[PDB]
Amino acid sequence: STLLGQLCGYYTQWSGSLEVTFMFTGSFMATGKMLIAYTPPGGPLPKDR
Amino acid sequence: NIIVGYGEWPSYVNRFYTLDTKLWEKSSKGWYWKFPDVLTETGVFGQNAQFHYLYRSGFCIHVQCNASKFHQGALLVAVLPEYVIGGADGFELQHPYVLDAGIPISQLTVCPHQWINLRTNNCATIIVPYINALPFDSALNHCNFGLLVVPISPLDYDQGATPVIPITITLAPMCSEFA
Amino acid sequence: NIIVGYGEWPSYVNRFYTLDTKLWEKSSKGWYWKFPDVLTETGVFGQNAQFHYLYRSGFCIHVQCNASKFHQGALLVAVLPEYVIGGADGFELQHPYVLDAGIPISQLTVCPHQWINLRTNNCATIIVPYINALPFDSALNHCNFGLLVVPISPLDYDQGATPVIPITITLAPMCSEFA
Amino acid sequence: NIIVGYGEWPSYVNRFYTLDTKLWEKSSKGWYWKFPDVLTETGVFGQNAQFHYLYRSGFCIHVQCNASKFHQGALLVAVLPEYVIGGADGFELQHPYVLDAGIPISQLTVCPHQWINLRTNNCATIIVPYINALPFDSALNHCNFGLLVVPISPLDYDQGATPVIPITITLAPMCSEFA
Amino acid sequence: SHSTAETTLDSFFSRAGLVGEIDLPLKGTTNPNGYANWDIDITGYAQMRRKVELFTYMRFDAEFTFVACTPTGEVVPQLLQYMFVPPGAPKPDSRESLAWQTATNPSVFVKLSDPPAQVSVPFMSPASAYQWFYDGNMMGTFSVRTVGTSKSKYPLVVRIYMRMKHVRAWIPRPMRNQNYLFKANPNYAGNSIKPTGTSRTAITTL
Amino acid sequence: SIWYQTNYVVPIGAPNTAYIIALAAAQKNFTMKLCKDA
Repeated sequence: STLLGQLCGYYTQWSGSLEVTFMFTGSFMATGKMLIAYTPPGGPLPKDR
Repeated sequence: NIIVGYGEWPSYVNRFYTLDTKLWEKSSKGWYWKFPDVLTETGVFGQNAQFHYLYRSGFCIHVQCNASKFHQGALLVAVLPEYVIGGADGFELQHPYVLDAGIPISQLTVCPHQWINLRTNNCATIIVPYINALPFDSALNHCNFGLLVVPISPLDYDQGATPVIPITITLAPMCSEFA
Repeated sequence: NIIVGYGEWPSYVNRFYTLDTKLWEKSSKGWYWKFPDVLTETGVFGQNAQFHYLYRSGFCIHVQCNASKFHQGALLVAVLPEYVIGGADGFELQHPYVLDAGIPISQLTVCPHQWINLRTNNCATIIVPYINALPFDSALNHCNFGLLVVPISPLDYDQGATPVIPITITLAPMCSEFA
Repeated sequence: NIIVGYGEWPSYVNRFYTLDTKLWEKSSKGWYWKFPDVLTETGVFGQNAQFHYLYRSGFCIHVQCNASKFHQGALLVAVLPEYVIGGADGFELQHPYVLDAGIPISQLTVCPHQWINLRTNNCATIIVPYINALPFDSALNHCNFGLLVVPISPLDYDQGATPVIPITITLAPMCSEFA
Repeated sequence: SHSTAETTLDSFFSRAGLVGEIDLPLKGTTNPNGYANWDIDITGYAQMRRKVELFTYMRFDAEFTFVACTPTGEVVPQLLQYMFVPPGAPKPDSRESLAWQTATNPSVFVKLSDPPAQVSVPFMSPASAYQWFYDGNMMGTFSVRTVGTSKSKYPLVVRIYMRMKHVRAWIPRPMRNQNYLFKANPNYAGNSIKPTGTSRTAITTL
Repeated sequence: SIWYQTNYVVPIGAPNTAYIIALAAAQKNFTMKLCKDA
């Protein structure tokens, strides 16, 4: 769905760094915490938090 | 904050025109307006645009919405030159996913855009210069661009709160020329 | 604010370890943790502590809790060296009045402590140096101190609001040594 | 003496690893080892190599054998990058004449090599840099080179002397990198 | 306005108090052989435990005085020994034990018709301080006997007084709330927990 | 991967569910090579 994926569908090789942004659209009076994790290539999905 | 389209200021009737208010609902799909057609029967700008053979102008657009701290949602406001669809009250979107033109909405951020998150801010300002392949054009036969206000995150509230949220659009011509 | 225990900074694996979240209820009595036993099976610090004969370290502790403006209560966070009782998930207090050791809770402010009043703040930070009668010790046979989080004022809310309030503990070793 | 492979020193866990001892017999044919596979389940180097995605290192290799003055024979020690065959205990050669790959042994001196003549010396040292077509690689999917110890002249002795001669291999990583 | 020298740590712990009482009866079964072993502890004085447990670590020296007499209170012609056994050495187990004649155990021969004896003991811990709490304090032993091969002709009582000097303390703690149950144990009776102080009928009445 | 650290705390009168929007891009060291027709 991104333009980066559509544009790199017109080539064969690519390499570099990326960035992801998460935006919360709840109400002003809501609170909480989340954990966002990144696992390098070759590793498995973590089993728990 | 204020974003300037494509990094360019307008260059070579100049007052604020406040349009009618839209009502944002739980089932709203989105709205769009076309320029200069939005201002062609309102005031001196509209009188000037229907009696001159050539026209050229930029614009400054403000989008506002007032809601309480117990409401939630998010809107995307964007400007798309030559928005071909496949007055002063606007039109609604039938299939917002394809933007009514066969193109994805997820890539609409490639245009001059702003985000309105009800928990963070309630305003968006975009400054648009004159874009064309010609120095001058006709104000009654060609629409230069379109303005889109689409809810990406649905409006939610608890029962007993106000079920409709107003959206107000006020705009001012910049460096307008007639001939 | 930040309080430094006994006015001394730690001196002569160093990352943030966030523990599992506790749920504060209307009938909660309090919890406690023991150091270094809280970090002996988690990561590189835990691997280092079970394979070396001598150990020495300080700590930095953050306690957090997020609640709304319609909740109320107050917690006392304190650090007591050599907390003899008469893992990474902690233990609950049976008789919080005597601190499970025959000593009053009202005098627990004689230790490095902080207050968490839900109407004022939602964080507490304590920096603990290394305390012992020996330069080095064993990380698997001796607990240097304990951390206490006890509600002095009960949690209250109106029906329809969230009935459990989360408490999060994140800690980082400081000037740790192994031999 | 010490020979440096291809005239290049290694450039941009670093201790001595002594392997199990081989027994040289009258009917021995030769042995070989593969790197880094020889050190992938031994110690901190082996732990580092199975948990990182990229690897890069050089090596320093010592080969030793102690025998008396009444024994005789000669061994050739050589290093061959990308030794495709047609753990820490090694493998034996089936057809040493073709080096188990269809290539003559008589031309193996085209590689970094040393001679061990039992009447002259009993040691050989080779320093190997990192050789690849890539700056980094995988320590668990690619073997960079192989080490060969082949007797060119058979072991001989008189009855009553020790019938087996020990060969000892001790090696140390140089300028190892992990990522 | 008073003086601040009354609240120093060398004034809080500053006096000689009774910590021991050794009975050497002429007949019975208390100490049938004319000797006894007393392990050096400071909680023989009933008020010392709550006072010293106000801190976690302490460091001090001690001074010991021995007062001996007959149960009536009489003074008689007797000789005693008062041997000190350091931490790590065997203790006597009989009147003929060889431990009484070991030169590395200091002794104080004295008469009953004499002023009370007095000795000083230094800081003997292997660490930098004593600790009353350990999450995871041997000072020695005093052995008391009557000099001689045969039994004594009198019944005797020996009382031991200790005074602490050169006192240092670290890391204060809350004071004890509940009744003690064991020695070297913070255990308390969980079925009968009492408030710190006294109560009243209502919060609006004095 | 995204995990729940705490629970979702909310007062009385506010909705119990919310949404998250994710946006992705590339940095200044990204490059491509050998054009192909898709």
